[PDB]
Amino acid sequence: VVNFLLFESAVGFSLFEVVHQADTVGLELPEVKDAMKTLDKFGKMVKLRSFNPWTSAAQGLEAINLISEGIMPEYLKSALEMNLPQTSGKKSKVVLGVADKKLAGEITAAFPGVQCEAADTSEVVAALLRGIRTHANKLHKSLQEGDIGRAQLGLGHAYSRAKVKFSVHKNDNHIIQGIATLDALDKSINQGAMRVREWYGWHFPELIRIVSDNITYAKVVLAIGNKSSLTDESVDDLANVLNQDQDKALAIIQAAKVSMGQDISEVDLQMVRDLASNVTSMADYRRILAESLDKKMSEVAPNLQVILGTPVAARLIAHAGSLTNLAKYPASTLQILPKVKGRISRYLANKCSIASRIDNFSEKPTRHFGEVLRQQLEQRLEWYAKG
Amino acid sequence: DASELQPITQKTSGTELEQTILAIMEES
Amino acid sequence: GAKAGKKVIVEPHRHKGVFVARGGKEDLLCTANLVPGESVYGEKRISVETPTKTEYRIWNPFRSKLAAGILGGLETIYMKPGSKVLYLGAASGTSVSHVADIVGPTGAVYAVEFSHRSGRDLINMATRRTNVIPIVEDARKPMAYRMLVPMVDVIFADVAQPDQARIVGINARLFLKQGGGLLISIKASCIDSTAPPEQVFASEVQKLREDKFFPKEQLTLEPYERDHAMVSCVYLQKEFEG
Amino acid sequence: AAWPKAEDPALVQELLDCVQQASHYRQLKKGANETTKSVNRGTSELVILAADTQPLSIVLHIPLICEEKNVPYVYVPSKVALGRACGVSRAVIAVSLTSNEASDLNSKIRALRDKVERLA
Amino acid sequence: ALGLRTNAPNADLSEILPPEIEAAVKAAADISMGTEISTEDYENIKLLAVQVVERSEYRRQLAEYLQNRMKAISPNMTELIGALVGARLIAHSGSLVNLAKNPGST
Amino acid sequence: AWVADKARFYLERAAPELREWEEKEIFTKDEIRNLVAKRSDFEHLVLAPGTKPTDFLNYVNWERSLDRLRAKRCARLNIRSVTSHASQARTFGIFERAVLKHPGSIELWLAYLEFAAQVKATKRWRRIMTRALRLHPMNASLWTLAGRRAAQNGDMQRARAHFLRGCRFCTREPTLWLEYARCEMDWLARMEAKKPALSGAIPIAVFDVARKQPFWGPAAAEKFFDVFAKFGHLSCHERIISHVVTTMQELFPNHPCTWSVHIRQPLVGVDTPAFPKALRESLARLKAALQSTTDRKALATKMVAWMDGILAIEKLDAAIRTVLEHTKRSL
RNA sequence: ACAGCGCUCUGGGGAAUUCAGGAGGGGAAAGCAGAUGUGCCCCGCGGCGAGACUGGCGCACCGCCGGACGAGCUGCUGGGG
Repeated sequence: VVNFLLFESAVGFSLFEVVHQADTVGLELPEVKDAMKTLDKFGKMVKLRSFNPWTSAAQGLEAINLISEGIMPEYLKSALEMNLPQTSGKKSKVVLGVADKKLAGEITAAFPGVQCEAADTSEVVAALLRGIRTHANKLHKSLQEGDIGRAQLGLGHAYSRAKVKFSVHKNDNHIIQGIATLDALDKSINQGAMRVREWYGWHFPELIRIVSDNITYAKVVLAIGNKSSLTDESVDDLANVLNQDQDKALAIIQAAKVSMGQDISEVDLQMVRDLASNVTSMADYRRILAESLDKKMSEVAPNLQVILGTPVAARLIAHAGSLTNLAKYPASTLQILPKVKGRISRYLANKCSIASRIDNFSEKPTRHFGEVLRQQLEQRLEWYAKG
Repeated sequence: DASELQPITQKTSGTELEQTILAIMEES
Repeated sequence: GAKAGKKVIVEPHRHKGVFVARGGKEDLLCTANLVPGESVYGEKRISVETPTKTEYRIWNPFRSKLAAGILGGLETIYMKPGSKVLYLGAASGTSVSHVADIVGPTGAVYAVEFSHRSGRDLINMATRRTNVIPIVEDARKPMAYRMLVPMVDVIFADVAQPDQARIVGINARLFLKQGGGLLISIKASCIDSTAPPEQVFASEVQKLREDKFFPKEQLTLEPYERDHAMVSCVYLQKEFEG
Repeated sequence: AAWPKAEDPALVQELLDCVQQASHYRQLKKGANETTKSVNRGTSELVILAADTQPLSIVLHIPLICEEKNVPYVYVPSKVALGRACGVSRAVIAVSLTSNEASDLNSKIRALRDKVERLA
Repeated sequence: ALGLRTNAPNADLSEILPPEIEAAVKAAADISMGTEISTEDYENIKLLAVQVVERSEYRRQLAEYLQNRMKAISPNMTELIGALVGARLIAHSGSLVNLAKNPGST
Repeated sequence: AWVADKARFYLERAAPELREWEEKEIFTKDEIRNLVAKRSDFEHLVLAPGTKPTDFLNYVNWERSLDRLRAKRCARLNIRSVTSHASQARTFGIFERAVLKHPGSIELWLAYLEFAAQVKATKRWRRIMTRALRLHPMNASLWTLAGRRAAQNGDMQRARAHFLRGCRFCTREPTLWLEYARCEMDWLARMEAKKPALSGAIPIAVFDVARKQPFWGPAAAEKFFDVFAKFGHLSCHERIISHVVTTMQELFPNHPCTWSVHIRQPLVGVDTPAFPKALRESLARLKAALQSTTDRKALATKMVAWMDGILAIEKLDAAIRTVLEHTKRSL
């Protein structure tokens, strides 16, 4: 005969007081199973008595950790002390129903006057908690803040990530998405620089003729203003751009003096210089991405970084998808990702897969294994030079 | 009778606050 | 074979949620992708230009016993889109990704795995897909994730343990609705490595009927996996839903 | 990290004897990449990894696909003994011994994998 | 403006979008499920977001320039339909005179 | 939905009191038809599937208002036989199935507690309070209501037990801990007015455990000092205040809150020659705090709030008024 | 077209609309197993319960099993004021 029963849920645990308990002898009957199924014949069995939510997601994580380990938590002991009538089993006990037998034993050793019944051992409390877990979305809804799906989602992620220690050594998503950003804005930079190159050489073609390096082009067009305001070594700029006094500045000024491009309007020059500022901002952000990505590559997978080099190694990582896929791939599938070229290519694929599995299955990887492998590659390079 | 909340004793004291409150109420 | 770039058409299969993609010289099985453009384990995916965000993923039957069963011709699979599925033995989440895509955004898929590194892969898959929740715990002790798992409608079992029937027995006794569908994948070489396969399947079906299900179907998925069998049963009823 | 470590008393030696028998029967695959490819193709009946290899990440990546495809994998602590049992005259660290439809080696495999499934 | 989710409770966001939404985003920031990321990568995310906001402001002032320029060139078409679609027509025709050579159905 | 049947039971329960009101000359038959029709509509809405605590509350308000109007008409017609017994019984029935149908609505729980405390059911009130605390443990307002009404009754042990269970539960916000310290020092005050407690060490004990509770902060200690500084007319109040300020010095050496309590420390029992001397003392402490190394903006905002309180107090000197105006203006 | 076969026959189709039923899905606290106003004190019976006793057993010896008093608190729709 049951009196109260605990029920631990994701948002928190609640204890119900049973009224008009179920028959334990005819428990395998279609009528009592139908009554357990429907809701209008189970709310007569179960009446809600006490609820306790978690205070914070860290506290709920602590709840799952202690409960799955079997040890009751202190605030669960507090809530049971609040709800159960105070007694020791000298003359009158209280029957509780819980799911885990170890939790039953611990609650019994905490409160002497509470005899627990385990869902593992007693079919009546088994069927009772089964009905409650089935209709759990309706019984709590009068005080259920929100719904239960998102809480179960987040609580399961918190518990499993705490058991795995996942975010300490998962960073491959940052690596691959950085690579995709890098080559995306590299293409965008190339296209925008070509655009401003044509779009300003319409006004001044000798600058196109004499200055390559479209980033330096964007810099010098942000610098030059209009075709009519030229002096060679004005302030702080051309000597750190390029050679200053005797190589290019006089050439540019002379090309402007002989130049026959169209005059440009003020607002058109403003728009051109805004586009050039845009291009140089993306180029500066590119070099920032490259530096931070080299450092992150050295932190994540250093053996690949020293064998292949960061750009192509991260291309391989990006194409495989993650370090786990890269390591799970054998050598020849990694090859899919004369005769000397084929020989050194298969050899390099083998050493690449070795570096991948090392740098993935370490916790915090090291560098000297990749240094030893690169030394072996250089020695095979000398071996093929012997030919 | 779980009708109301009965006052605490040393048997049913959970936290350090309740322990010290009962210590002071004993030493008074 | 089914080379990348061939044009196929996509028709809906008889089951609710699986599509069959037929085209050219090979017909294959696919599920609607939940997150577009990002393959999980390097599978082939089909793009459809609707008159973008819709794409299908090709289900490898040799690698997933559920896809093997559906090509083998199961009568039903009990997992309509929106029905909660408890998956036991969710190693690295390939078939679990497929089941999550079948169930869709309104349901949920409770992937229970045990090995920690397969758990890491499963954590990655569950960060990507928002309707699968992962649980890294030993499936023999459901008192661990009894706080996480609510009353699901389908139980998939892909464990090969000698205690397979008892494992699914306690997990269904704790987390399965009245008349609850389940599928189990039985590997004879692991259940009884001495015995013949038909006798092994008969023994396991009898152990399930002792553990209070009712078996409705059993097929030997022979052209995809040797000495296997997929057994479909219902928990504590004769019809599936109600 | 190699928690299915095979213990000393004669289980390691039954493993090595079975590996040598399979090498003679040509039902055996040696090497890390060949074990990986046999496990991916699903022919692998059992797989043994050395535990004294230079850094353990290699014979750590094999158990990932092994657990994904549910094959019995064990660790034997001697790669030189593994090579001398395979009959290579070089040190192997990964051996996947496969399944046929007819032998007595299959019965020895069944007994051995029963023991290692009890081990796990 | 929002830093990390740990910096979300001390965040000031009412200048970009009024509340009844920018409190729901604080709720989602407290009970999200995403992994924790280092500030060494949040710097990269923040610089990229600065970059894309600069691109959007450049697009907006480019559209203002385009409206001014189409108003300067052909005020009749701008008073008719608008500088944007006028610019599309000038683009597809190649030149203003090449468009003026086209009949109405074209 | 057998709500016709359930409403039939409740109206057949309500019928004989209406027969009493008809055999007396208190309500006439047209009024009684209006009453039974309104009661039928109310009972059907209450037992309907889709219901709301606002609907239960409006039915409660109608039945209670009918009880009041019946009392007015009875006292006007000079009768004494008709009592309020059936009316209070049916009101209790409405509230009981109200909290059954919607247990999680603290609005309805508080209205039910208000009704019990109004019509004089103290034991019933303790039972209702116990059930509501079991359903809403994290409600600082409910815990304070229980503890304060128990201390108003005089059950110091019961008010204790309520507050101790409350601070065992509600650990996130310090409001309940402030309320327990407030009630404990009110008990010390009631004992001093009646004239261990000679020490008065229970608020110090509450402080010592509040230091390790996870709400423990500078502003939390500031609230503690505020509720300690109210009603300073006591015996060991200076001992308590000194222990608080020494603990805050030992923990937060340069926090602007600690400087604020060092500013307002010697102003415990001031209202009169004892007032301006402590005023000058705290003015010296304030100037030292304003010139010392501390977050001057936060400290001065605390100080101008404090001086807003001071200027809200009247009956002061014009000279000190002008110098407080100047010191507030220089911030 | 002949021949054959099947269904169906107030001939057969499409549509609007009225009525009589059936099956399936989703939703809903969807909750009348014994419906009695509140408070006090007294009687009866029952619980906690600090503390004080006492009998028997105890060949791994370390401990067990049992009677009967009880301050204080408290329950009762048991009946009476």
